[PDB]
Amino acid sequence: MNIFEMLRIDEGLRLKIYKDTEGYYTIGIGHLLTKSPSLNAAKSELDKAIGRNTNGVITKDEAEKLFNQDVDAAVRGILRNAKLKPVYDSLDAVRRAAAINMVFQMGETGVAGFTNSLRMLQQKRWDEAAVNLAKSRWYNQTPNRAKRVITTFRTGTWDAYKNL
Ligand SMILES: Fc1c(F)c(F)c(Cl)c(F)c1F
Ligand SMILES: [Cl-]
Repeated sequence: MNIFEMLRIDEGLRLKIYKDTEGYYTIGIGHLLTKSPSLNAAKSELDKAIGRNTNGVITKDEAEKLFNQDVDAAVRGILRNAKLKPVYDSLDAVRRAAAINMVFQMGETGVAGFTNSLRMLQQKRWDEAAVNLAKSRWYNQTPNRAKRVITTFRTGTWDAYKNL
């Protein structure tokens, strides 16, 4: 198990434009195209991302290319964020993956409210951190995924993703 396999489980793989859990146009392995309700806007974003006129369909190779870029962007984003970098640096590699997973899903702006969870994680108060993390819109809207990510933070193991 690793961050790539983990997000592959959580996000799936779809080669045609679809709507994510929030209703937003997305493609591949959870690559958000746009929050715009315009399908044409989404297709434009796709073409720009891929570098060719796609009309809404990509290959597996193309999906994986965007995925690699997105994972990279999430990591580099954490490292440039003053609120996130210290907590990330303090973690082991398994829990770092859990961190990347959250940023991938909600972005740094979607994660600004997790201040208290972040403190608890830096303190390595794993059970308390896990309880605090579940007190969120995130957990309520995507409970099964949140539960997997939270279990990863709680245990520092891949147990929530084995069998998957
Ligand atoms: F390192 C971390 C992050 F970068 C992060 F965004 C969140 Cl929500 C975390 F919970 C965390 F531990
Ligand atoms: Cl389409």
